[PDB]
Amino acid sequence: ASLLQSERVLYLVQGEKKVRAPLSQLYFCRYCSELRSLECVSHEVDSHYCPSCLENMPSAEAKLKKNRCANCFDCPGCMHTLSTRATAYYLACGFCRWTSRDVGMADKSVASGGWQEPDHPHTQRMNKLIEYYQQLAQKEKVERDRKKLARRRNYMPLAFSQHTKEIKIEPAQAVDEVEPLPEDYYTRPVNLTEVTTLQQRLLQPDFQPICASQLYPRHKHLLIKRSLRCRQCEHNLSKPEFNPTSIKFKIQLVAVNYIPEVRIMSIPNLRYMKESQVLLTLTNPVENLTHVTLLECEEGDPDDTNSTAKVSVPPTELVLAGKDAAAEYDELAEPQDFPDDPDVVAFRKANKVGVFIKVTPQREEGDVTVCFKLKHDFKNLAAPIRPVEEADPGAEVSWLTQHVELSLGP
Amino acid sequence: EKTAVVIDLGEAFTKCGFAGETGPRCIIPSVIKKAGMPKPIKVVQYNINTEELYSYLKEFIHILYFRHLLVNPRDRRVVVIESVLCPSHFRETLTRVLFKYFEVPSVLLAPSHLMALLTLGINSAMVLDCGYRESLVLPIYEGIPVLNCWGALPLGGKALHKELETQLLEQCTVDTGAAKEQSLPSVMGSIPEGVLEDIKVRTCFVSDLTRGLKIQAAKFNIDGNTERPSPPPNVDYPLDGEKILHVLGSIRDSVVEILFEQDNEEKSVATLILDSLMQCPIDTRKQLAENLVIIGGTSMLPGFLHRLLAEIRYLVEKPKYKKTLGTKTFRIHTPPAKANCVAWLGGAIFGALQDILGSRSVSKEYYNQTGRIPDWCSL
Amino acid sequence: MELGELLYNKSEYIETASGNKVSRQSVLCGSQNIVLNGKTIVMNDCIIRGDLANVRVGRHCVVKSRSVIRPPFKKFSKGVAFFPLHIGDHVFIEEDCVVNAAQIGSYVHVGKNCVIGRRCVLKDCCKILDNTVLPPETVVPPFTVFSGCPGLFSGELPECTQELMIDVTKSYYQKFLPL
Amino acid sequence: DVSRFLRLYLRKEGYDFHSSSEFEIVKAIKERACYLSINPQKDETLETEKAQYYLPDGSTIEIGPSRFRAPELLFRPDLIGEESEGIHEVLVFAIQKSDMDLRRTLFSNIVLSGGSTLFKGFGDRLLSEVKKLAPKDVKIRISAPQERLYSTWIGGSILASLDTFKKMWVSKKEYEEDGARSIHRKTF
Ligand SMILES: Nc1ncnc2c1ncn2[C@@H]1O[C@H](COP(=O)(O)OP(=O)(O)O)[C@@H](O)[C@H]1O
Ligand SMILES: Nc1ncnc2c1ncn2[C@@H]1O[C@H](COP(=O)(O)OP(=O)(O)O)[C@@H](O)[C@H]1O
Ligand SMILES: [Zn+2]
Ligand SMILES: [Zn+2]
Ligand SMILES: [Zn+2]
Repeated sequence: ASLLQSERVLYLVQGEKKVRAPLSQLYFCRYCSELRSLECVSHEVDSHYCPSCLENMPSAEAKLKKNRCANCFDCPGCMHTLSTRATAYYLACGFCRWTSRDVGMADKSVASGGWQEPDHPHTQRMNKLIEYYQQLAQKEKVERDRKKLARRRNYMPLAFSQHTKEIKIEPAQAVDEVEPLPEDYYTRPVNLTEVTTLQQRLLQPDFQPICASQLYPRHKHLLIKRSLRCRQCEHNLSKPEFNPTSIKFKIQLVAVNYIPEVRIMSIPNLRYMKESQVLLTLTNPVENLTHVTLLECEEGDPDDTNSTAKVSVPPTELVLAGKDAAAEYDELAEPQDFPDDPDVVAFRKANKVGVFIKVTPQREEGDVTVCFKLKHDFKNLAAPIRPVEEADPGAEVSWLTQHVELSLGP
Repeated sequence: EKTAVVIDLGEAFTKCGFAGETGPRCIIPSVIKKAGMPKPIKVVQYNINTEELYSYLKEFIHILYFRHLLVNPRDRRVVVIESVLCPSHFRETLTRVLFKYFEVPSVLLAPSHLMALLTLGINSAMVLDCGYRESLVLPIYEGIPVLNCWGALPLGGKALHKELETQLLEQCTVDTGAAKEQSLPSVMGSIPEGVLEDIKVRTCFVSDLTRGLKIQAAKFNIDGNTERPSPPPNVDYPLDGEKILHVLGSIRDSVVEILFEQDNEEKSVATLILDSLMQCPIDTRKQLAENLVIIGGTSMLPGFLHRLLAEIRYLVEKPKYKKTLGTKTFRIHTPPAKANCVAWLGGAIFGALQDILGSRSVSKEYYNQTGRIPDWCSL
Repeated sequence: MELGELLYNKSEYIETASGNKVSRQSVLCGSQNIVLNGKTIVMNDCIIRGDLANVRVGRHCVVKSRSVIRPPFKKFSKGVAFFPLHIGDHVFIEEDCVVNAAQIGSYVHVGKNCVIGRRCVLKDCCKILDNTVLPPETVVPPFTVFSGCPGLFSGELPECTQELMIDVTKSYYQKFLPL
Repeated sequence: DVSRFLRLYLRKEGYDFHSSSEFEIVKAIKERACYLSINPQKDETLETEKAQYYLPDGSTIEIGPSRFRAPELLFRPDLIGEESEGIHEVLVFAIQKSDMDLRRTLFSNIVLSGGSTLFKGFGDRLLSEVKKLAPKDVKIRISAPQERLYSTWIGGSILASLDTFKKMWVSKKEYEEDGARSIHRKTF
């Protein structure tokens, strides 16, 4: 993904918004015939979990607990998951040696149950204001409803019947003179250790304190398990109910697991001329493909193009064997030996075929970029078939063109 | 119905959380770390192409709705707090991102000043908003914002950060750790905005009116021989590990004065209240004066509220404002949440009102049909 | 380089046995307790100490040069002892990297010159970036990237790690041959 | 006030003119590019060209919809929130306040003066806005001179030249003897 530079050769997406992304990041949509990007697809929320103590919490409990773990804590000074140490328990960090004793929080007899965050200072005033505005909003709703049904009736405010407990909040008292800056600030050395930085100030927003002794450790933030759903298609992919300590997908779907992935095996000279060898591995068990197209003339956004890649080669039938094969186990005649193609095809191993592209570098100053279209026989299986019961000839016949953009090192 | 989310996109920091809460859940720098870019690009930028702005806001809102808040965007409503006279194309884009990409049920474009008034409970009050870009004031009288008597000056965070950078480069004394124990000037051509902001918050403070008025005349040096008050002690600040910048005591209490300096025009952060209040209707004068509100993170700076209220009462006695605003009692309101998170708290208090929210707010079905967001400009 | 893995020619001196290749330059003081079941690679000047260990490594494990894998000591009131670490399947430890980690999960790409702290657990399908410090007793979830001197959540990985990482470690092993 | 309200709309387009010097170039922007639409609602729905204006420094600014919806506040000052009649209203009200016999002749003789009538399509809008308020089938002639800005002075220049002016003005010795009223009583 990162070790090999997947962020070089990119695949194009069809729709409203055109995007150039690596095949590793993209997803293939099986309901229809069009691969779509992580940007294009809509995101959902499945499950919440703590990154320290991996515990799958339900959606209801998260809303009550404000998307936080009760047991785990993150240090305020540096941003790292704290650890309980005994002597009878105090909270301490590994990276920085900030303790819970420093700020002056008393040690608890019970390990987890004892620790808590103080109640918000303006929580009582809050509820009183909500209830005042709630009652006041309810009056406007009744007024707006009464006005709307009178318009809908269209009786011109005809008086058939006779027309027409209060909550009163006291408004906050305005101070005559606000407290001045203490005379300590004048003629006193300022230790930058004692006062807190903006980053660690703002992590505790309810009462962001200037001094470090006031700054208490906040609960550790819960992380999210994303599930993707498309515009045209319904489902796409999702994750299990035990995503904590699991790398399994409930429905595995990705562009590399359907569309044939292209990789630049060899990179030649960048001095005005060369011959680059690229591989075209298949992922499907049995299929056919072809890199025939030259991306037309000024069509399909070929603005990035800074070279003329010929790739004048007819289709080559490659197949993947999901099994541990030996070094040159058997030599097939019709697949390998019959299309010898010594100039075009470099090598043909198991689920692998090297192809020579004749690029024209140094058309611009530098940063050589090549546009070429790749075709493949997509066994869609859109119609109802149990273990390939249906023939799926019309599906296999369908030729899907992916506009690839390979970027040479330069 | 579900508890509607509140977002407040600012140049420096964005406030995020859920309605009917004591304060915002997440507050973070309004930036995004794009691959290739060493410094992260700012998400809100006025006067750029729509497509480039659309991509930045799409990237940012995604981070807010998944990494910071954990909730589906399509399920529950939005309460977008944005200041009055926010650029047209920016607000149009922000809504278009929420309605098209995320497919939110309904957005409510509340003005920050009217939201700040709800938190106190008082129906009428003057509201000063000392933000990053511009320090804006807007009188709110019994629910109606008075756009006629608006006021704004560029004396916020950005103007203060720039002033600090200028002063530090003049009196530049850093200990690199390479025979740089001796005072070394301007080793680095520019100082990054992240450092300048941290220096401002920790080192620099707002002086008293009496001491400040002397500092103004001192640096001017208006036919006087060393008429400055005794500064605080010099604070040593680390830059990128090894390099230790010695911050001069004069810089700490002089950097702030650019806000409260008259500069001939008679245009300070203090004057902007009195300039607006004098332009207000004659009946509204005494009610607005008595109910002052000071929101924005720039006013959090230690001893700002005392200097402002003092500087007001001094500028009152000045002959221009002496006639109209002579015998007026200026009293400041202390909001429940902190000065930074007053704007957000209003939107949450408003978001808790499910019945009024749905009616006032613009539904997606209306936007998809029309493609016209309602504004204070003509329809 | 552009998806394709590049050639690396090894010298004559290297201990090739049952698929497992271990550079003779690289000392592994404590050969008894350390175990390499699969076709593992250990590059030159690397350390795998047997300080009361049980260092089990993967099928296609890779450890680049100047890199150390030492077990951590558990500060227990009952008895202070070195906790035996278990490197997962298809694990890629990058060059000049320090590892004091207990239980490193399968299909992981540990970055270059990155110090992992004492008693540090890593779950499967994660990636630590280069010049990063994971503090003692930290956990990293699957499909995650931890970075910075603090060592905290930077973002998420590509969905296809389980399938992709197999190609990387196996290709490197296959491409890494004698001169 | 139109210059002040244009500055507000220019900040709503995203261009600040905070300084007192920068207020002068807002007055220049107004004087250069600001056209009064006959129907304001139709021009708002229509997508603007966004005509570029060049500043003294050299920088370009796209004004867009602020161009036409700024001077509209003359004809409809309730939009911003200023309690006034309006330029179309004050003209009609002034005629309607006068005696019934003169109304027809006063509608038949209207003269535009000053600089805040030179707005492009001012006469076109005013004629339309006056007609609907004024009585039906009444002849409304809004006779603008070519020198509207300098009309007030030219009048004084003609008045001053006449021998009657010699009687009208107040002498320095008259002001010393008569008192303060001298200037007020001789005014008319
Ligand atoms: N707690 C604080 N203490 C001191 N200064 C602060 C604090 N929070 C923010 N600031 C400063 O004041 C500014 C407040 O800007 P803010 O109101 O968050 O942005 P915006 O005006 O774009 O909504 C910040 O840029 C920062 O420089
Ligand atoms: N060509 C013009 N187009 C639009 N507005 C103009 C034009 N010329 C002047 N103005 C406006 O009219 C003002 C001039 O008013 P003026 O006629 O001098 O008033 P007075 O009659 O009191 O002397 C300018 O400040 C400007 O706002
Ligand atoms: Zn689809
Ligand atoms: Zn936890
Ligand atoms: Zn810490």
